[PDB]
Amino acid sequence: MRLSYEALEWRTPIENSTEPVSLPPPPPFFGQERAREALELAIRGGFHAYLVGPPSLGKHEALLAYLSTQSVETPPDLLYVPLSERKVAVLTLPSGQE
Amino acid sequence: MRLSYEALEWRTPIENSTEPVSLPPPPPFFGQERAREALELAIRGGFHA
Amino acid sequence: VSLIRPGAVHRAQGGYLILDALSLKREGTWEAFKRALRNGQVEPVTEPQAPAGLEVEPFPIQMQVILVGTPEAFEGLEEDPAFSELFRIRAEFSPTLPASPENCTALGGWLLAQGFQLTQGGLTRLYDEARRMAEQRDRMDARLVEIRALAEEAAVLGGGLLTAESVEQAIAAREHRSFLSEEEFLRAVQEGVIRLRTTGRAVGEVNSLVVVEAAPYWGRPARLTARAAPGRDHLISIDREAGLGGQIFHKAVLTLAGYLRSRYIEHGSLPVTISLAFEQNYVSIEGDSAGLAELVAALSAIGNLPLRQDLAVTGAVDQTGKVLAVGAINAKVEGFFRVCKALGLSGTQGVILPEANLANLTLRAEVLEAVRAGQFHIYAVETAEQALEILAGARMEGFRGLQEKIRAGLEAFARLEEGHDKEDRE
Amino acid sequence: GGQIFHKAVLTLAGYLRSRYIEHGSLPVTISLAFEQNYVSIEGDSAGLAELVAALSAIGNLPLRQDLAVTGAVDQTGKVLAVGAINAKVEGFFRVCKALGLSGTQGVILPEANLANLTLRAEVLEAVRAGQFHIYAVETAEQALEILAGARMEGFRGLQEKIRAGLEAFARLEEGHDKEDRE
Amino acid sequence: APAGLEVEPFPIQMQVILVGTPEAFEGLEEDPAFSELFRIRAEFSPTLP
Repeated sequence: MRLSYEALEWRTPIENSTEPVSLPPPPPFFGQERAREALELAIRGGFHAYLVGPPSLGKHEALLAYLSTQSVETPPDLLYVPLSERKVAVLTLPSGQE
Repeated sequence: MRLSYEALEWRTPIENSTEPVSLPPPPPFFGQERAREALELAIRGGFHA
Repeated sequence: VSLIRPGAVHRAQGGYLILDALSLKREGTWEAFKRALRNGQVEPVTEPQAPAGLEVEPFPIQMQVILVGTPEAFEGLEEDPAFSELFRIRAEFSPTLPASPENCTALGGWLLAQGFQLTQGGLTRLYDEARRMAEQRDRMDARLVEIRALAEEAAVLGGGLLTAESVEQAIAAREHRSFLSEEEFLRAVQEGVIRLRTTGRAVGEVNSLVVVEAAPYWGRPARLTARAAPGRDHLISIDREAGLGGQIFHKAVLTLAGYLRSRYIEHGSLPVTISLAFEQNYVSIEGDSAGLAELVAALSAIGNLPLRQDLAVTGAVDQTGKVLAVGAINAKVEGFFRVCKALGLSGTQGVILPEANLANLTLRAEVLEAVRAGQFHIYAVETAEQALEILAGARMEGFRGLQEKIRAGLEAFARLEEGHDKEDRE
Repeated sequence: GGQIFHKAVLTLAGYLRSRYIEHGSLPVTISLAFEQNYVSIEGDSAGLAELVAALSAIGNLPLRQDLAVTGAVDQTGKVLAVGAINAKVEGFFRVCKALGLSGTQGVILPEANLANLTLRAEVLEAVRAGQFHIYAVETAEQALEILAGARMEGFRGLQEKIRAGLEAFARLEEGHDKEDRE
Repeated sequence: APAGLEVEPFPIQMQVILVGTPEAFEGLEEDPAFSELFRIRAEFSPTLP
């Protein structure tokens, strides 16, 4: 069959071009609902996750932007304290006490 | 077909060979407009080329 | 104690440690990192040249590890049964996104968050180019780095704004910067070094659409010829045994031979040997997928059917006769359009392509404008018989049809075979 | 190389098998040799010289030795462009001038190479003086017509002579077949 | 040298322009990062009109 132009036209019709766009930033992993849901499950449950995908996806950028919005319980102060001149133990204090 | 001399002649016709030529220097990448435009883009935008 | 240095485990306590599996395998850390995760504790690395080291208590791990990488970067890790135990959650990224107004708006907001100044037409053009990069009408490319780079170039060419004209200029410049090989090819075609028949009819010759890989991309047409001779049922594909290849059974050759042997059953064996050649190398042959061009050329050679040289033929074929989808369909169609426009658009040129690739047809503006003007035609086919009907301009079935002509050619070859057979008897 | 299929050999065999169809198989075997090695052969491109020499051998056609033949060919008989066309034409001209130009020597080269013909001053001067000729051909049949000095179709044409030679070879093979039987 | 300097990394505000033959860049452009850093290709035609 001989395809007509309308059966071949794919470009989105341009309607206005005299003004800039005002669009709110998209949520992290926009159009990537599987990855977003998997990372949400891994954050809710505290599991270790791994991100897989083709390169040039900006996976690291989106991952950092998504993790920056997380609110974890205030982590305790972990530090190294010398119990002697040879033995060094790990000390856990309330946050802001070290 | 048997090619004639004119169908085979390719050399630019020499009209004079006595006086020296006075020609301004060509722009960088003359006859290389693709590379010149690519480098123009890489310089305007600061990309690595 | 004061010389202990904090690495990445210490800095990510009660948080998230984002690593790269490519780095986990490149520096060979994956063994020690697995040991640390499984044990739940880790001590700082100590160089062996120190018989005075501290007895440091192992540092507890309360972090969450989020490995990042490509699927091939994780194929090395998923083989270990322990990797599937520590990392239970797999956050997989789709190579594409649905092509919806919501996704276009999200892309526009993402680009605005990157500092770009967009226009509605410019955003539309960027979204269309993202769809084209995915080579799917209803899927835009998910690679935001590439779209960001294209937006950077468009902003540079438009000063600071992504208008429609600036994005079109950026796309055209990207095309131009890699167009040297194709410019040379088109110049050779116009001069006459490479002669492709873009007009008229030819018997046994077709304009296949190949994707050149001994050179860069931008697939181009190639004159593929088929020659039919009396003989065995052997199908010779000259380009697939340029060296040896009698030791190798080629899936394309087997597919074509199966189709020819099974579809034409009036003699016990295919009384014709068909030799298929790609003139003007730079043609990277498949070897594993039978092309529709090869099959239609073979049928033309057998039946002496003059195929139209106006139309290029692309797409794989199945041993049943079913035309299958091929990659880089846009590249092939646009390469043939470039060749036709260089030599002049007669208004009857076109491309025969599978209906499977109709969801991958994101042709450029020039090809679409030529199609609208009627200067370029796109034919979508399901079966090889449809492609042969379009090329030869006649119906397969019916009196004086293509099927009858091919059968007459086959019986003429069989008569030549028996004329040589009586030569072997008397 | 006897364990390897050559694209040039396959192309020549395809042309000869497909074009000449009056027996079930090509009743003649053609041995193609390069006398005087120092010749670097290309096993991936079928030369036009090989095809025209094979046609001459089959049809007993005396080709002109005045004209050198250069250029590739495909299985349909289409002459393709070749590299270093200027070098080849000038080398043949050098050989012809060394032995003396008789005014009839020449080179048969593809029309595809006309955009690459940048012959030196001496070759062009001989061409203008009529001492050296350049023949540009589209198909191998044109090259054979120029070499044998006769048209393919007509009164005792080249095609008829080649077909008669093929019939003679097939008759000899039928004699051998009945030798095998009787 | 066991004892050294903790030199702050020097920031890069330059534009890199690699130069070479097409076969020289074959070994480098397999990497997805090369196509991400060097995005502009200033290819030189071997001939001019």
